[PDB]
Amino acid sequence: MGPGFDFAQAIMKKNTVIARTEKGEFTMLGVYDRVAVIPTHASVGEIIYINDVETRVLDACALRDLTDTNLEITIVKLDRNQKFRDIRHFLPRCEDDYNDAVLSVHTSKFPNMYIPVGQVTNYGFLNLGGTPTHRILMYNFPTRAGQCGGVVTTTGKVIGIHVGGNGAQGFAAMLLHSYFTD
Ligand SMILES: NS(=O)(=O)c1ccc2ncsc2c1
Repeated sequence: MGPGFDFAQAIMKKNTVIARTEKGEFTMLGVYDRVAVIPTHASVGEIIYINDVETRVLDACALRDLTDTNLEITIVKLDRNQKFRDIRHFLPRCEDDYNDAVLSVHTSKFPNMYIPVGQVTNYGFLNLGGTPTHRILMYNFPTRAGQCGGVVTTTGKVIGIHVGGNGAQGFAAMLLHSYFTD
């Protein structure tokens, strides 16, 4: 309906797939080549399903910062026969706050779902299901089950992936350009 949903849609239509692990279905964001991200609580193994295709996991890394604290991002390299459109130029380089964010989800249940979550705060520390976690973004939408992996964008930037909620707020792990240098 506006430039926010326009950018969100462009990212969803080319750079997402439906990942399925032993812990169910997830919005998975493809970043470049065969490299994608998913919440660490997805518990990626040796094998994953991508758009309902048995796919070997060539590598999987659950990111932590240099304080040895969880970031709740798992970077996955997929044994896929096709490369993602490279979107690393849409990743912010620094931790920051944002206005007018959209949280975008695509599953079998929730296809083509776009939520205007509004103002985003650099929240920082969060105790996420008992795990100390850093670089958390917070927004004031009562998000729900099946929205995890959801992509958070602003007009111009892909800023994080949805990793949880407390019924009043939602929380995203930051995506930083430095995570995907090669
Ligand atoms: N993205 S936008 O805000 O410029 C916009 C608004 C209304 C509209 N109606 C049809 S196409 C279209 C685009």
